[PDB]
Amino acid sequence: TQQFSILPGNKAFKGKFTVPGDKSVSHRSIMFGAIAEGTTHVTGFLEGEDALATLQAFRDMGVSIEGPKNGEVTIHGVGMHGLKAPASALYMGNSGTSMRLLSGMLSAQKFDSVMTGDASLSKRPMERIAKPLRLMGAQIQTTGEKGTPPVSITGGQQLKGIQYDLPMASAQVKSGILLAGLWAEGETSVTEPEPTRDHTERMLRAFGYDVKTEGNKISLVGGGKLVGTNIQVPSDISSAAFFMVGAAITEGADVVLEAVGINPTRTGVIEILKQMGADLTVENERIAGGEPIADIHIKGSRTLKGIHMPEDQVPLAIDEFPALFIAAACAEGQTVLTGAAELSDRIQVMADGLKIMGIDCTPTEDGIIIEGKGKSGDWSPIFAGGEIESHHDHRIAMSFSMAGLRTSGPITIHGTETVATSFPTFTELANRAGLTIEVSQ
Repeated sequence: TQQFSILPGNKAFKGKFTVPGDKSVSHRSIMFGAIAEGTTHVTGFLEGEDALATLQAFRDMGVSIEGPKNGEVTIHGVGMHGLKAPASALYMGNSGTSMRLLSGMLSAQKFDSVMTGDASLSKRPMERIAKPLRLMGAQIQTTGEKGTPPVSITGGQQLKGIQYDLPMASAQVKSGILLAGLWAEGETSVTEPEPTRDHTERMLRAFGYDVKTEGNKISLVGGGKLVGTNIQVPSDISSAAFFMVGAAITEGADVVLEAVGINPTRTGVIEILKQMGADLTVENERIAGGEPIADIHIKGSRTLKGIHMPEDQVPLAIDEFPALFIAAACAEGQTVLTGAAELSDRIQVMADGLKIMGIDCTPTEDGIIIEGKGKSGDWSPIFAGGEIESHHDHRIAMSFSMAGLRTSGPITIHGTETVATSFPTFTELANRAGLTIEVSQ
């Protein structure tokens, strides 16, 4: 029942900011640090719902963990065989990611285990990860005809590597298979029909495990040992994207986003904004914890141009399109999104809010068409304001928050309590940049 409110008016948008840590990478560092040899020190950590569940599971399995505190975690790894049986069921809350990845890990252990979730997770099928694990010799049970949680795993099995053609692309199912393969006999291999994120693979390499990425075939050989290290979590590019868009639509904006993760499976938003004529540079590139990072410098030196968005960037920008829709509305000319059939109907929810603000747009079966109100060298308001329903989607809320940079009337966004969970410092950074957002309940 929380809401953001923004007043209209000309605003500045500038500064040097660092957004919160990537949630996937934060999570993987717990997964592998727990079973690695020696201690692992993590910095730039962000504890999301996935981290909390996994953190608790490994604590229940005997792992000593300090933090997180101020983004820092210390993990006293117990080695590949140092996990101890949990006294009761491992509660995963809403973390499907935790359940699917730990399915692979737990199916290789000596001890039995049961994974349970909240009301939402109890509805989600688990047979897409269970099926391949059982081919590896795992003893894993699901509930009912849809194979939903609880997931009951019998330990003491000897796993063997398989060559799996993944029916449906999924970083989670892929990861789960690979994790079981760490204990399996021989090589375990997953071939994915569509490209997915590879944070799991990159983190494994950081912990010293050999993982071959040969096109769409991803594989490893079991029997190795993970080695504790120092992990610097890159800042989340999905979070940075909102300020990239914000800078690109605000006259004379000058924003430097530091230590932004630029994993090639995540950088679609950069490529698209670049193709829209954005003044956006990527400099000071380096690698931290096996992840590539860079400083992003965005300037509102010119007006964005509407384009037919490149389809080859859609998988790489899937979460950032709500933000790009705001950019498109401010762009000069028409924008077209295609091949994004897999978008909560984020397209419909965005279209609804956009239409309220006076933007001509049209949801399509595989994307959306947006009639930009932008004009070159013109920085008059784009949005008329109004009251927005975010449907408790943090990306919808943060997107229309950026619209406050180019509005002629007040904006009120309902259902914003999930934003702080996803992006704790969002309103703080917005204010520091020159975008005042008032929060109320």
